[PDB]
Amino acid sequence: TMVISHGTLSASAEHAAHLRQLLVHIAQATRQEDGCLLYLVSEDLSQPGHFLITEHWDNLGAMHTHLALPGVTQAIDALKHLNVTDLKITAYEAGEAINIMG
Amino acid sequence: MVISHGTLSASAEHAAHLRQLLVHIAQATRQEDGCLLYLVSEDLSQPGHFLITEHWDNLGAMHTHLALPGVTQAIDALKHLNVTDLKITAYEAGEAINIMG
Repeated sequence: TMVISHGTLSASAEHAAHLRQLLVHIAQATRQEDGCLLYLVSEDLSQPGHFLITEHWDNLGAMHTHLALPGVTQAIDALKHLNVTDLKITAYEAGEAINIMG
Repeated sequence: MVISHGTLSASAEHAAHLRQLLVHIAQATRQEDGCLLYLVSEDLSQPGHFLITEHWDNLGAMHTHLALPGVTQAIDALKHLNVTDLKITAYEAGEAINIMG
C-alpha cells in the first residue's frame, strides 16, 4: 500500500535561504532512493518562509528505511542550526489513485 | 479523510497571475464544508511549478467542491493562462502515522 507523507516547517527571514537550499538538496538525494515515488519540497504561496514536504513511498517499509538513513539524521541536525524547530511530518496509507483531472 | 494532490505549471509570463489565482482559490476553499486543509505552494526545485495540497473530511465533501461554479471558472481561467498540465489525483487516507515533530 502506497504511503503519503505531509510535512510542514518554517524558518525565520534570516535562515530561509539556507533552508531552501537544504530542502532542495534533501529532495535531490531522496528521489534516488528505493521506493521513493515522489519527493517535493515547496513554499507556501500564502505564507513566505513556510514550507511543505510532500512524499509518496511504495510502502511503509521503504519509508522506514529512508527515515533511518544517516543523511536524514544529518538533515535534522542541520535544522537545529537554522533554529528550525517546527518540523512536523504525518504519513497515511493511501487507497488506489482516484484520477480527478488530467 | 481524502487527500488530493494537484500539480500544474506556468510560464514566467503567466506565473504571477497563476500565483494570485491559487491564493484566491485557497482562501475561498478553506471556508467550505469538509475542507480541512487547502495549501497552494511553489516547487523550490522548479520555479513556476505549483502544488495544490487538499485534505477533505470525506469524498462527498470533495465532490461538492469539485462541482462548484467557482471551480469551473478557475479551470477555465487556467486555460487562458496557458496552463496545459493540470493533474489532480486523490486518495482515501488511512489513520495518521506520526513520523516526527
